[PDB]
Amino acid sequence: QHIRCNIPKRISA
Amino acid sequence: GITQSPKYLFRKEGQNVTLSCEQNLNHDAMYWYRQDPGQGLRLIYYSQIVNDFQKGDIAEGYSVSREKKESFPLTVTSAQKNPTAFYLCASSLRDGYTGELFFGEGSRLTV
Amino acid sequence: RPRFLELLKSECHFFNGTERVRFLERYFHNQEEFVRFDSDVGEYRAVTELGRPVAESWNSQKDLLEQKRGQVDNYCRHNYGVVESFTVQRRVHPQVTVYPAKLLVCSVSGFYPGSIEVRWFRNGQEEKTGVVSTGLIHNGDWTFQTLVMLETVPRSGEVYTCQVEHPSVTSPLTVEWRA
Amino acid sequence: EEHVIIQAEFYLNPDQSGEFMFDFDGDEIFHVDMAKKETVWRLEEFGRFASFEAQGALANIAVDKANLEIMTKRSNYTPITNVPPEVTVLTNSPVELREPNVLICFIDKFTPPVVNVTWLRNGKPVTTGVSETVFLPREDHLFRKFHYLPFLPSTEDVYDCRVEHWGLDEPLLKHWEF
Amino acid sequence: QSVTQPDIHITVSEGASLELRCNYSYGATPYLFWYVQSPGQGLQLLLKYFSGDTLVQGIKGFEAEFKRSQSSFNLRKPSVHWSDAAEYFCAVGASGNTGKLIFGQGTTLQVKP
Repeated sequence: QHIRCNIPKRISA
Repeated sequence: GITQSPKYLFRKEGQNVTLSCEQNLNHDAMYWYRQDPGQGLRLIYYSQIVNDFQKGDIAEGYSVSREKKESFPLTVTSAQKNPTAFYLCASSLRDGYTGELFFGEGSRLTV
Repeated sequence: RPRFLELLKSECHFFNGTERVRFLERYFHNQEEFVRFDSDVGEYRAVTELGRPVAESWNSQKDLLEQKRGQVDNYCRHNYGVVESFTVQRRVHPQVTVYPAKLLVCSVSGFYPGSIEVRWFRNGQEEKTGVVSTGLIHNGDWTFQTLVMLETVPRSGEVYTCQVEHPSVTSPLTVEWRA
Repeated sequence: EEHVIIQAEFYLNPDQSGEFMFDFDGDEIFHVDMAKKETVWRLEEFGRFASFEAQGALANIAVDKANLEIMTKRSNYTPITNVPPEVTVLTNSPVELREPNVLICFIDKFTPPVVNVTWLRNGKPVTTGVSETVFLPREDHLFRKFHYLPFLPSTEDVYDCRVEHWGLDEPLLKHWEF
Repeated sequence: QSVTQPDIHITVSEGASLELRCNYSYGATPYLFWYVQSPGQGLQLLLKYFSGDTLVQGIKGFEAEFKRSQSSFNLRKPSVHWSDAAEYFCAVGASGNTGKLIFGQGTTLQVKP
């Protein structure tokens, strides 16, 4: 039903 | 990891108690649930990024604001005879996930 | 004034419906991919030595991996399923019109999907010489338009036929032009 | 191969503008109006059959910002080399003198994604009923964008599409007239 | 999107075996969790399941199996302990997807000698 969205990793600081 | 307080907050009627929730886990999203006995936790409000926030299922008579990434305080208007229940607070991060929920100890409201 | 661009594309590649799926998470900086995750590979791989310290950090967190691994399922097949309903199975059939510029044009317009087959014919014979196409043009709004000139200065009484085929009409559309 | 679905997003400094969008085989499924916090379907009618959580697109962009900053500083702060746009103007269907038609200004192969586009009727800026696509992603990681002017074809009308960009020496005009 | 715990109160002996059961609304590739809560406090995550491996482990020797076919994600212990008496909650990662978790009404569990 909903379009799932892929999440970018936060770049290590 | 999440600190709610105070744990027990008995309150008069027509009073707008506000439940505080702080977290030093550096999580991005933050949630409030109310556990009414026998039933699960029901979603009240949750905020996915700072300064935004969206209604959950039982959101009538509650409001929340997300000025800080660490703080998400739930204000219980005398909206409904909802109030006399146990309030729970959680957070989680997104890097890859969609992290699992992390839970505060929760507080009991009374009237 | 100086510009800086961070950029992320999340790619879902579908072969044979969704039999074979392949998933790419690609991180760019100013037209430079420095690290990607390839579902065909399993771990984060660095593309330029600029992303090597990033991909070494990211494969250390074994939680991250497991999770990213299943996007081919959780993310890719999932989104396909949702939208196949109006993207994959989307057919809008062409709007064909023949006319000579002021030498002969065949103007197919507003159709989906891309794949299309135009052929010119002279008196029931397939012309293969003077075929000069503008190729498949994207209209940007889920429609395509293409034009196919035929290089002929003709004679009276001849019949030219433009023959369009497309996955949205089984028997071919055919338009006519008598000299 | 058969189908390719791409979720292409980005954050450009110092303009501080973001974009999130879904690409199906070239065409836009939707994007997210960052300001209004809205999901926005490339065609109204997509709304019926699927839904998107607009907030999600924000939390993503806000990571790409964080990334951006750390990535700029991990590269002596080297700026992005401009690629100027090539521009093509065309009508969405064969032209008829008094049939209503629509002009497409198709800006192609460029970066960074920012343009100051204008429509020009007989030389004067038009604003009546124009629609414009958001920035769309190419295989080479350069950008596309379309623009649309509905018009009444007349024999006494000449239209131009005025694209600007920081790769161009001088503002480019693509002139279509009948 | 939706989860349901069928047992409301399960009693059982100390040393026995445990299986609090939980079913999920049809979903393909949903994310599932088991939480446990001692009276008055918050929920600990016992274990989760995004994808891949069919059987996962948790804290205090817990276990859970994902029977795709079954639409079931049931919690297990081979040797229960007195400590374990609390309310247990089953929760599903909801629906294309956050973030937000949906909880089953939760089956509580007491244990006797």
